[PDB]
Amino acid sequence: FTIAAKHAIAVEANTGKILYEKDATQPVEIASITKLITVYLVYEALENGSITLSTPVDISDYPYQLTTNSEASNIPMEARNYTVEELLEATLVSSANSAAIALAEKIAGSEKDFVDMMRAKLLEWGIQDATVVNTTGLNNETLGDNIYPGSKKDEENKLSAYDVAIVARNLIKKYPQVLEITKKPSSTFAGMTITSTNYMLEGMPAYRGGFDGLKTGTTDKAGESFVGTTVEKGMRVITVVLNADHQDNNPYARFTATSSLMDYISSTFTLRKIVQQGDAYQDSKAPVQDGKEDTVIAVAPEDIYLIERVGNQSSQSVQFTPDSKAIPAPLEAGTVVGHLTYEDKDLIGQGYITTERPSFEMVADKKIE
Repeated sequence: FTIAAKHAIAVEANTGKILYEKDATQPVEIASITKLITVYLVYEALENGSITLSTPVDISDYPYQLTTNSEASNIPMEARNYTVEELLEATLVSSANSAAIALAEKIAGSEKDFVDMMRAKLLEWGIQDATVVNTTGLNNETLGDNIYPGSKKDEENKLSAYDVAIVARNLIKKYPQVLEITKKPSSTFAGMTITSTNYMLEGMPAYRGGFDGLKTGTTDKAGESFVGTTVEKGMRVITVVLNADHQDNNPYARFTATSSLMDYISSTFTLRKIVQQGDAYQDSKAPVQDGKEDTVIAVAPEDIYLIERVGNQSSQSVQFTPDSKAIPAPLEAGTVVGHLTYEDKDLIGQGYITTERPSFEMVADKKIE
């Protein structure tokens, strides 16, 4: 299998395990996919409390004018003051650039400061090959004089599909709420109706059962790009397709390509349940040094699944409970007492988009002393 896109990568959301890749490390233009990094700082400000969903946000000259004549996906904002939630919805659903900019100025005072924030955030995540000059994903030539100091006039943000995967993963894992927005095939923006650019959602042309994200992006340099997330066959997959080959008879090539990528993933990988909730994966105990002494049976207290290729000579060694060494009492039933780690030997690409390999907590199913 090969994808009809210049660059792409697919990962299982939870573990960040790589399922498919094609030139996933070369930084390239990502257009509006940029708004994901943007939206992460917004939720982080909502969480910190500095802003709230109903907080009124002014819309300055720069973002406001950008909407009267800038063939930049936007929506009327003649009231120049909208809710954080309203802009958030406008940003993720319609890719409105003035929505993005507005939120940025609200959070950092200026798009520039906001960019420094997104540059810092990326470095936190271990992404050190990114190029961020704006919060929208547009090309600077579209921003005239409102470009980052030092940036070139035709510069564009750049991230690798690998990098994007990380971003998408961190966002979904830390702020699952975002899905309640990207999910909507249409919403309301202070009265008028906005339409999603994601055509794989409910009631849309390129619908594919399970989808509910994440962000499209199109630019001459970025091509037809789309970050999509979905739950297929019980597994959450994050998809990044960024530069779908342009097909003349299919405006939805980026989604077709994504749908194509998922047919591969679902027929190639599956989630085999290894441990049942309440049970123990190898009469598996963890030390306590005060009461009973021998055992706590450390047990799964949710069902544990692992990604597995289908067909593979005998299978995986996720045998492994370590404890965390022999601990004091009393030990309450339910407390974490060890971890089951999957020693994955079927690494695709760099294997994982995280330096951590999957480990699931094993709980104590009895009290001691």
